[PDB]
Amino acid sequence: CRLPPLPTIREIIKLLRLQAAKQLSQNFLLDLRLTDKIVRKAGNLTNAYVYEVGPGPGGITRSILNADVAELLVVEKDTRFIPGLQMLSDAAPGKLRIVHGDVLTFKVEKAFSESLKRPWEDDPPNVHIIGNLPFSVSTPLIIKWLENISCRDGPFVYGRTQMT
RNA sequence: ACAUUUAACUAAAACCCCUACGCAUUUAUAUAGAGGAGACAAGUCGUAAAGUGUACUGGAAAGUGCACUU
Ligand SMILES: [Mg+2]
Repeated sequence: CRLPPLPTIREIIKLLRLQAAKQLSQNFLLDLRLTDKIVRKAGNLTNAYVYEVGPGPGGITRSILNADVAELLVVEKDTRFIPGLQMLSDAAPGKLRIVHGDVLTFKVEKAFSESLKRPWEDDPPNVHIIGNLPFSVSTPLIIKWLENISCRDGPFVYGRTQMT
């Protein structure tokens, strides 16, 4: 797959219409080797439904796409990155579903098909979650998803979904 | 534990005890499994008020609390 080039920091600064490098208020992992490492540690994703959060520039997104994922659902809150994610989607037809929304409220139990929903006592249900979010958002999210596991609802309606 | 016999008109003969050491003790090797250090990985890799210590941290790219230094 011929994916478009990864944005540089100058291109990111222009994209946020910020015109400077000091007021980013955000840190980007623009090194594809570390993102490749992270996706490797996420497990074998060949033909796996991956729900990715906090894409931003899209290093994790490109790394996941390079793995033979079946469908990749992406949720982005900043609309300014949606153009880049859209070009990335055009590069990979039918393997990227972008959604503009907030991960603390987005409802994943309806995103993927119902044929995926495996029992709790069987193996994890081929659905993986990967995320590099702001640290101010990852802890409410993990608390919320722990509550979901305790209730066996939300992303864990499919079974014992693994998170990275 | 165990015990002085014969013999002695030259002088000699005889002698023979019974008790472990083991699921004890020392060190070493082999084996399941787990954990460390080394090579700043080399590129046909990518690019352009502050500080120190300590305590909590569940909206932690660091914050707040206390004490310090310039
Ligand atoms: Mg706090």
